[PDB]
Amino acid sequence: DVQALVVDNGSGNVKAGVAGDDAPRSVFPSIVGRPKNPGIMVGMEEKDAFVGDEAQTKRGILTLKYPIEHGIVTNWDDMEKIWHHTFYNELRAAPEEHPVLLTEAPLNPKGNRERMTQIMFESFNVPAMYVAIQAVLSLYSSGRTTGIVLDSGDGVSHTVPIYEGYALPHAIMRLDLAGRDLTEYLMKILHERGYGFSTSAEKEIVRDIKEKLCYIALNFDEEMKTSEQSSDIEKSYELPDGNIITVGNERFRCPEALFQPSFLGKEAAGIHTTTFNSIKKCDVDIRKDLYGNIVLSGGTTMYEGIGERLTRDITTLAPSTMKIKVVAPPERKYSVWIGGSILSSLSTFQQMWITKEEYDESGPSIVHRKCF
Amino acid sequence: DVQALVVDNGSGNVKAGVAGDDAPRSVFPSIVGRPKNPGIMVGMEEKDAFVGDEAQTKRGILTLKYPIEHGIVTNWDDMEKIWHHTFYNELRAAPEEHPVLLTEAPLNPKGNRERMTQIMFESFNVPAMYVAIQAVLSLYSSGRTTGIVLDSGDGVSHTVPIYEGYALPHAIMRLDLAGRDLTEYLMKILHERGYGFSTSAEKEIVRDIKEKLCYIALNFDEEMKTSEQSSDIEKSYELPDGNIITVGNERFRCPEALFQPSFLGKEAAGIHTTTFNSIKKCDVDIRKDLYGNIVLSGGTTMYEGIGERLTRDITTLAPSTMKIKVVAPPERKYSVWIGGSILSSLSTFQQMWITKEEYDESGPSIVHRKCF
Amino acid sequence: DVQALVVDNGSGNVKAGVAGDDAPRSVFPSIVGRPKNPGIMVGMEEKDAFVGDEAQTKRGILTLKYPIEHGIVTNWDDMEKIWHHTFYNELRAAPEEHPVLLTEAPLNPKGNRERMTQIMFESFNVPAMYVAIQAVLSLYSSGRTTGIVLDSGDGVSHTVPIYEGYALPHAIMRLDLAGRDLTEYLMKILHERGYGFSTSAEKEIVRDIKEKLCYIALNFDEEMKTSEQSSDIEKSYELPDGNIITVGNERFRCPEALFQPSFLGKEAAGIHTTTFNSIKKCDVDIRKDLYGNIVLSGGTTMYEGIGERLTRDITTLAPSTMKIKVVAPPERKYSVWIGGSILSSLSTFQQMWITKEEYDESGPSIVHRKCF
Amino acid sequence: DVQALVVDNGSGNVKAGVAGDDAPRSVFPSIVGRPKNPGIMVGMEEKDAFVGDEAQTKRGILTLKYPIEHGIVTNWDDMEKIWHHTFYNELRAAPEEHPVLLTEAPLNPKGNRERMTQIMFESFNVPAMYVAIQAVLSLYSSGRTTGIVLDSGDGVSHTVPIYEGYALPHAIMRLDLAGRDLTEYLMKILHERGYGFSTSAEKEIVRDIKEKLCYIALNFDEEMKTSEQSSDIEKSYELPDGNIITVGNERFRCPEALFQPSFLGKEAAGIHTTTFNSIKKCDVDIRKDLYGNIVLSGGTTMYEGIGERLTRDITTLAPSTMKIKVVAPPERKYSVWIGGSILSSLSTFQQMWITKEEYDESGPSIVHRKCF
Amino acid sequence: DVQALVVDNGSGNVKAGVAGDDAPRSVFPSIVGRPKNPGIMVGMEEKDAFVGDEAQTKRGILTLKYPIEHGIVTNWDDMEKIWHHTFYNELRAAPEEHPVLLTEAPLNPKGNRERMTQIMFESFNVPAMYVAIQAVLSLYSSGRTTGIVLDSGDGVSHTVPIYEGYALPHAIMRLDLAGRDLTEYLMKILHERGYGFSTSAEKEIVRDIKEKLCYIALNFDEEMKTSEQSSDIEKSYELPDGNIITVGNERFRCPEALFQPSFLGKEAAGIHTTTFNSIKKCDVDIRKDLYGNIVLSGGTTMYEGIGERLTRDITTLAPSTMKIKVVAPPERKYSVWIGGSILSSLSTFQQMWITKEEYDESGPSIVHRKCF
Ligand SMILES: C/C1=C\[C@H](C)C[C@H](C)OC(=O)C[C@H](c2ccc(O)cc2)NC(=O)[C@@H](Cc2c(Br)[nH]c3ccccc23)N(C)C(=O)[C@H](C)NC(=O)[C@@H](C)C1
Ligand SMILES: Nc1ncnc2c1ncn2[C@@H]1O[C@H](COP(=O)(O)OP(=O)(O)O)[C@@H](O)[C@H]1O
Ligand SMILES: Nc1ncnc2c1ncn2[C@@H]1O[C@H](COP(=O)(O)OP(=O)(O)O)[C@@H](O)[C@H]1O
Ligand SMILES: Nc1ncnc2c1ncn2[C@@H]1O[C@H](COP(=O)(O)OP(=O)(O)O)[C@@H](O)[C@H]1O
Ligand SMILES: Nc1ncnc2c1ncn2[C@@H]1O[C@H](COP(=O)(O)OP(=O)(O)O)[C@@H](O)[C@H]1O
Ligand SMILES: Nc1ncnc2c1ncn2[C@@H]1O[C@H](COP(=O)(O)OP(=O)(O)O)[C@@H](O)[C@H]1O
Ligand SMILES: [Mg+2]
Ligand SMILES: [Mg+2]
Ligand SMILES: [Mg+2]
Ligand SMILES: [Mg+2]
Ligand SMILES: [Mg+2]
Repeated sequence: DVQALVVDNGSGNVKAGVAGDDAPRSVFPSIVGRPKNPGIMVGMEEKDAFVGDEAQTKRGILTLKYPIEHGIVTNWDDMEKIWHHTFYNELRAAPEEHPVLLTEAPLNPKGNRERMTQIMFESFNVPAMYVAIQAVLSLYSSGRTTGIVLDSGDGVSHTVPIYEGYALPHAIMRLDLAGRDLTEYLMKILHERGYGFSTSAEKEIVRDIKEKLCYIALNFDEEMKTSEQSSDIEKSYELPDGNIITVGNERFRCPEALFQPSFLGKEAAGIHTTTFNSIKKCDVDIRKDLYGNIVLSGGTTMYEGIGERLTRDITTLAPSTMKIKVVAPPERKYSVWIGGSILSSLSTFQQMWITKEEYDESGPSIVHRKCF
Repeated sequence: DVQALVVDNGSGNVKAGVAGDDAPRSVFPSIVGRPKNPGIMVGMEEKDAFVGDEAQTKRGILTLKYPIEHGIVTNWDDMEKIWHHTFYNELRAAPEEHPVLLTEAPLNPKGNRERMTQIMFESFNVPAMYVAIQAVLSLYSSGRTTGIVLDSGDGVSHTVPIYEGYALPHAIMRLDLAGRDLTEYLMKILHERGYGFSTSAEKEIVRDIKEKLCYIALNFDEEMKTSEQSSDIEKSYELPDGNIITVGNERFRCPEALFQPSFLGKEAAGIHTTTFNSIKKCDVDIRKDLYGNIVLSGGTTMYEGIGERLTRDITTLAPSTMKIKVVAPPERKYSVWIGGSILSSLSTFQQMWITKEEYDESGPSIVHRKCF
Repeated sequence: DVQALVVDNGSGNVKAGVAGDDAPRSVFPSIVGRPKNPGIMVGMEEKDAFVGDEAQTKRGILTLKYPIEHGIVTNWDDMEKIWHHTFYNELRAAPEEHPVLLTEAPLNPKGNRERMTQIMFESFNVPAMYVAIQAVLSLYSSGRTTGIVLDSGDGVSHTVPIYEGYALPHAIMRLDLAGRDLTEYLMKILHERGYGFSTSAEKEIVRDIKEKLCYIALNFDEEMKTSEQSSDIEKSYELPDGNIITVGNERFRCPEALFQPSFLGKEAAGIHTTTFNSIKKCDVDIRKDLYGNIVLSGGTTMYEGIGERLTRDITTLAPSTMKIKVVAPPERKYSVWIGGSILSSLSTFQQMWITKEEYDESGPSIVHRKCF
Repeated sequence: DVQALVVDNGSGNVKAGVAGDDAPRSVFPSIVGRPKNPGIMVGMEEKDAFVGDEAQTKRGILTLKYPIEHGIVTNWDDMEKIWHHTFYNELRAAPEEHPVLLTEAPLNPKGNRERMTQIMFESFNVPAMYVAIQAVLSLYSSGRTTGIVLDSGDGVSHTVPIYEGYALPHAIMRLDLAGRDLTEYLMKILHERGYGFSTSAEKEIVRDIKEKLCYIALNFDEEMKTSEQSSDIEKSYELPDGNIITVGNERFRCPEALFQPSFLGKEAAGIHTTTFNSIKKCDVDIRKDLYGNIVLSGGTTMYEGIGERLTRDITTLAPSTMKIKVVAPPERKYSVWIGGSILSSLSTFQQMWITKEEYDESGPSIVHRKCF
Repeated sequence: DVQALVVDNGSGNVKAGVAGDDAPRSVFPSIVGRPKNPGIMVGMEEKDAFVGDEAQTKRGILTLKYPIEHGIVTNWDDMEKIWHHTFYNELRAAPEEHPVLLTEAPLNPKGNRERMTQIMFESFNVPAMYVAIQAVLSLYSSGRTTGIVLDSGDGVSHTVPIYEGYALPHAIMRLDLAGRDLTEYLMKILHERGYGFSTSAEKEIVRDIKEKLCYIALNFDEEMKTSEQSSDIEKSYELPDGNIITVGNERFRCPEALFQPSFLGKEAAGIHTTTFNSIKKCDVDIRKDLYGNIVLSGGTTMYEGIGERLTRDITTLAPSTMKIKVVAPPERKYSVWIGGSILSSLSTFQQMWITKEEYDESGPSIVHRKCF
């Protein structure tokens, strides 16, 4: 039949493509930029707002804003611009002719889903629609039916355990601590070396510093003493204007906040304790199979050395006779989109779409009893 | 001739096979499981209910229920599922071509037999049928014609005396105290060490703890005083998730309730007093031969040290010049099935089958005239 | 003789006072708080831990922890702080010159009693001591000698039937589901309207929302269909910082989990089914008098409309000719303490105390011989 | 006793004195002037550099430079001259006999504070030393233990919330926009009337014009229309050589950049939004007491009409039931020095000084361990 | 439609022409001359004032005055004479039939623009008018949309950065040091060789000496030693009356005041430091494109060797990995006029003219609304 469009709306990036492929076609940041200075050259291309990668190339004269925060849309006018840009400029496919599969985080407010369905049916005029959960799609991509998925992107961290294809909804955990908080913490602790970043366009520089120079230590208190002894911890970075900076402790002190959220001033547990508590809220007869298939998903799980640290911590938390195995596949930054592409092409799935007739009959509230 | 199918329906397990063998082919628990969570992975096998060993393998997501309680069927819709599973999946033999031999406990209501015969003739379309008493089949298996059989399984304890092939029906006794009450009592007294079991799937763990660590003391008070002296009474057990527990007095305090039913809050005599009272309701000229052949059968008689305790107690109750002998054969957990297999293959038994013609002529009430 | 001190140690609150009064003098929460930030103003009070009502007043800079969970002490060092605070700051009475009466839930582990007795004799140097069951003190307060008490506080729900002063210990039931689970369930389902509570200090706000806006419906399904029709179900609440929230279905969906524990993901029966099963494990001659004196006790029974719902459900379960009567007295939140005050002042009770001489002679194990 | 010396080093002025007084003795500008012309009269007193008030009296033949910019020292050789002038010419007290208390802004680089400690111990040979935060001293002076202090001087604007004596370090915010930027902006917008200021001495003249004629409007957009109607907005000013200038809109357009930083071309939020965002990063249970005590401190908060404007803006941002109270006391240009004088005289403080022995033992890095 | 008249009013010269050409038609000095002696020959022409090139031919009997100084008009009666001469004698085109495009320096007083618009609408009766910035027209002429323009003529030096067609107004810098100051400095230092010029007509001779014999050194301190070693530096010049003078160091000491304004007794930075500071006030993401398109404009940039010196100095100031490229076009003395001619002929520009109707409606203050 006709192929579907798979759109993964994250807090940081937008992953989009066509169902049946092995990778998404379009990946661009979810930002909307507006000029802060006046234009004076007659004959230029005057535009009110810039979207996506165009806002990244000319961020020097723009103010940057994210419409999504912690998985929740906070500005629907900019979200609609981003979706228009995705449909007509990046994929170049009419949404009136394809069914659209969307994603969302668990334990979200219901108005988010309802507004999403309403916009998709009344603004873009799609034939069919569906909203899935991101970690479930990650497990679809993994190829298994039993495991606990740890998903961490830019806004939300969450764990979802599943056994033999059955959901354990009372065991779902959610943590509002992700890559954006780590970028802000790094920007804050860079002030100790004498480096100041304040604006929106310098936050994009700090994020690249983080993605290029940060790693996870196997034991924090020992690295805090081994690095203080020599200078082989220090690395250099060249700014867009030719200046050079050097970073030391900040390379591993920044992602340590995933395991000790009190560096940020948050009364919350790390990701290892959250995964352990999510496993312990399941029945005693299924914990043995969850300990062996801990699955990593998202961009924030791509630090160097995260699997060994997680294995060591959960091994310390768990009994001595269990076998803990964390699986960190390559290309796990796109596993949600890959799982959604796999799901939307099954022959048994073609009866779960929300169609235009059911929407005209019942309104936007049907998403609560058809998509879960 | 055409061989028969022998089906021993217990409260706890099903024993099935073909007449002429020395052991039953299929032994599985008599449970029906139903999922309590929603299934979310598209492409899975969506079953409504699980039966037998499959319900035991995935009990972590299921609610377990027994259709038989105290030898009486309390849910016929699930009993029909269990019988279908027994005929078509375990034995893989058409019941339309073999006569079926069923079992039952003595002193049961008549509606049980009538519903059983009606289902066997109208749902499975058997050619012939028969319902026997379990303790009599146990003596068929023993190879003797004189003795008193003490049968104890999961729901019912009963004694039946027989003298040279003749029934003594006024001396049959029945006790509603068996392995399931002992499992519940162990689960109740485990709270003293700080262990809490509540669900249907944890009861199956408590039952295995009981079958692996419990034993019968020769003298209860001296054992209670001796165990308090040292720690050589304590054993260890590993839970399905790697945790370790330790049990002490509970090892012999749990099956002591077979002899002192007041631990459970019941006004009833132990099994030794019941066997004695059953012997004493016989004629004075027969008691000498019953004292010398006391036969044990069933799963609840498999405790270590039960024969010596029973011999000691009955010797104390009986006159000094009688010779008490308890016989506990190995494989006494299948002696009912073995005796039924023996009975269904005798050449003189082939005229006692209830035929389809007699059923169509008189209805399901013929079970009271052709069986006893 | 000298008066006694009555201390009711619950999971949520401490009730303390002197024997002979009609109400306890000190009621404060059972919490220990520790600062999570550094103190910088020189000249301030440097306290390491805050107990009781002082931890509630400054919960903004503290992490709150409960030392008791499900009626079982999990941190004895904090329990010792709470008892010190109770004896020296609230009542201001020397425990060296008063006998102390403590309480406990039924079916607890034995170490919980032994450690309590050891602390009371070795740390506070009391002359005498006693440990009683709470649901029995509730009936002492009721003034009767026959009835079944349903006690429900913050940690444990339990029922105890008693007939003319005689215990029926084989019919005691226990359910690990109380007000704290309902607070957590309300906090979980508030996410649907867009409200996020995560820390220990926000849990204390959710608990107050529950105690101010929740009620029990007579029929759940008709209420779910009726509330969806209009907006007269919605109520407003003002947060400590001036924000306003509004709640709908959550008002009666939260306490419905007392009757349908599957909302929480638990395989267990409601309180009505548990009371019925507790009455049915008694003798047929005593059930008629238990159906007529169902007594309510505890904080979780203070919901508006619980007596009528319980009467309706137990009427549906019981035979048609029985007269079911639920008695819900005012001031039933202090009935355990009132019953203890009554018991400790009887002249016949003055020989049941555990004295210092017996403890020095036999150790902490005497609590299993002199108490029950 | 031996009293301490309290030295408040700002970007604009030096405040110095002796601990125990109610006002600082010496207040002079933090400038170092050098002659730009040759000296020709034989017999004059030749000097290489002029410091403090002498550089202001003869600024006609000098080039003026500030060694401190945005709270960070950019030229240590001139900082040493200023400290020598402060110790030997203004206070006339040997630093070898008194302990010295210094100040600093929050979120500064560490090398700044380390150089301060090193110079104070190796150049001036002090017995003891300490470095505090300015906004905390302002609250010491205010006499409270709860509030948020908005400090604004010549280089840095910062807010620090404090509750019941406890620091909330994750909610500290820093803004690089203060009086010097306002002086430069007024100098830039005076070109519209035809007045041109370029040099350092003319910059001092412009700063004096700003301190004498500028004020804050309650509503900017209405003030821009009311002033365009008449000429009652215009004031006159006499230059050092007898010329007369007149200023209009610039009286309230210049300090409006504190609330709209885009007049300067900065992507940053005003002081009202910064105070609000600093309050909102605290816990919900603490905000009510911070709204009620907002403390102003520094020279840049001395504009007429700042309290009413700040109250109106924060009222607009906050919920309608909160009570916002801004407190702006007289002498708030010296409140940092007064708070430091109070702190350095407490008896409980005499164990927090960094001593010469600890410095010889550990080096300059002990300031990160003993100070915060 | 009708073509426009482009008039570039500099401090030194007037550039005029018609829109659509590649070079201006009329270039004459902006001078007004009045006779200082009596005319005695009867029959001569009795003029009261001479304008333009005629005042240059007979400067021997005239006093010469400039009406414009540092970009500001200081005598409007002579300005009207110069404009009348430009319109009726040089171009010979009626201003009543053509729209007029004027130019101005940035950061000028507003009365200048207002008086220009008033005179153009009330004295010459133009249909439309517009006032542009000179440095922006230079970039219009260069053909780019990104760069920083260094414009230096006779009165003012200024730098304007532009990125992708957007203005950066907070980074505009202005320096009151240009060719006229260099002429006065050369006239002053020529006194060392024995040459004395005092009058206006001799200042016009010193300007020609400067334009014919001055050049910029690559390194000043080394030229001051290399030239001291020989006479190859000496050049000769013939005065209007036949005398011969010779110049040495003055050839490169005179234009060295552009890079060291302290030769003139001025507290200001050179042009290289001013350009660097104007680049550093832009955002870090833009500086890379401004370093590579530094554009020169005006007559004071026509010295031999200025591009290499500017490149060397900016390279020394900038980081080592940036690529600095100064572009010095031939015919850069008319690039402002060429850019204005290009601008006034675009089809999109024909709606930005200030027309007679808007002026009659709003007065001369509309120049602040329609021109930026
Ligand atoms: C990091 C960057 C450039 C850098 C200048 C690149 C170079 C290579 O680093 C230095 O030169 C280190 C030096 C420094 C100064 C003192 C010291 O003991 C150690 C280092 N730091 C400085 O000059 C500080 C002073 C400062 C201002 Br004002 N407010 C701040 C707020 C917090 C912290 C410090 C400050 N400074 C000018 C900045 O941060 C500026 C605003 N930052 C940028 O433009 C960003 C976009 C790129
Ligand atoms: N190599 C890397 N190492 C560490 N973090 C990374 C890396 N690459 C991306 N990230 C972080 O991952 C986040 C984006 O992950 P993604 O899963 O695409 O976000 P979302 O799905 O929420 O849009 C960014 O905040 C970025 O900082
Ligand atoms: N080794 C053992 N020791 C003690 N009890 C056992 C043992 N094996 C099984 N049982 C008990 O015997 C019961 C099953 O006995 P069985 O004869 O199968 O009963 P039924 O015929 O009613 O199914 C179970 O309740 C189990 O607890
Ligand atoms: N008015 C009320 N309505 C409903 N629940 C209440 C009310 N008051 C208190 N509760 C609940 O009762 C619990 C405390 O009950 P209580 O029996 O005093 O505690 P404890 O378990 O310590 O004895 C708390 O969890 C609280 O949520
Ligand atoms: N009356 C006033 N009104 C407005 N601003 C003032 C006034 N007096 C001083 N200022 C400004 O305060 C600044 C110095 O304040 P202060 O806080 O003492 O400086 P520092 O940053 O050195 O502590 C100067 O920039 C000055 O412009
Ligand atoms: N070849 C040259 N070399 C150096 N300076 C020159 C040269 N030609 C003209 N100038 C200087 O340029 C100035 C006039 O330049 P111009 O840009 O036309 O002035 P404006 O635009 O201000 O009218 C005069 O002061 C003159 O000294
Ligand atoms: Mg994602
Ligand atoms: Mg059996
Ligand atoms: Mg209680
Ligand atoms: Mg200050
Ligand atoms: Mg010019």
